[PDB]
Amino acid sequence: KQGPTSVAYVEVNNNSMLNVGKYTLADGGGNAFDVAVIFAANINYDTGTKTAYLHFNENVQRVLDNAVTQIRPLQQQGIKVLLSVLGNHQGAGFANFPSQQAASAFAKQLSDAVAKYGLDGVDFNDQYAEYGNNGTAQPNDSSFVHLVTALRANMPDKIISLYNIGPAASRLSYGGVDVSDKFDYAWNPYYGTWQVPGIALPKAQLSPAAVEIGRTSRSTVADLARRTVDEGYGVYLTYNLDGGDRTADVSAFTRELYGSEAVRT
Repeated sequence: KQGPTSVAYVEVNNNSMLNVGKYTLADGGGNAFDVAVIFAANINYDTGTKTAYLHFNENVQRVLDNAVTQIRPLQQQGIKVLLSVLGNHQGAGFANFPSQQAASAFAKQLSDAVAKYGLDGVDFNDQYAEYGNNGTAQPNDSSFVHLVTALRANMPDKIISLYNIGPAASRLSYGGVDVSDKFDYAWNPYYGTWQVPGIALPKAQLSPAAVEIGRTSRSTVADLARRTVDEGYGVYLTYNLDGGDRTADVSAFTRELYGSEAVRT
């Protein structure tokens, strides 16, 4: 098929990753979803060592431990799988590292995770960090740049994206480096709306539309998908695909982006 790249966030905790691959286009043209994102790992803080670390809840860990059965089937059919990282009420956040060296240590935990679990990239979602907690600093200018710069250096052939939200999103330049061009995609964080991300990426790699499967209206889902193509954008963010028969929500958007309706297994 041909059109904008559609993404699906899956809440590992309650929902199967495997559900993304159950949707294909009726025109015999391909997966309805191109990117699948594991929601989500976290940025935690160790107050004794004053060091943030990449935290995985047991349920997210389990998906990763069983990557062979839970993630491999999607990559087999061509769906790229990213791991998303969210703040976790612990002060430490992406725009919070006190030194290049500290951000790069977290960058390393990120690259190594993608490497070990054979993922295709990382996604940054700067929400719920609660900067200030645990004696942490408020957002600084350099922090996010350091982290992205280093992660990008770590995995040059992998995907790095972000939700256009939180402190980090407005802190993309520090020193001679603007890290916008190191991201593959950027998306609107408000499901049910159209908000063009104000970051320096081609329209082909920006998703102004963000929808929640099962919460967003099917007319809104159709409308944001029609507007994505009409405005010349190349990404369509979808969120919270579950295990129920969602063929119509999916067709609602596939017919606008791809000119085809979708069929689920």
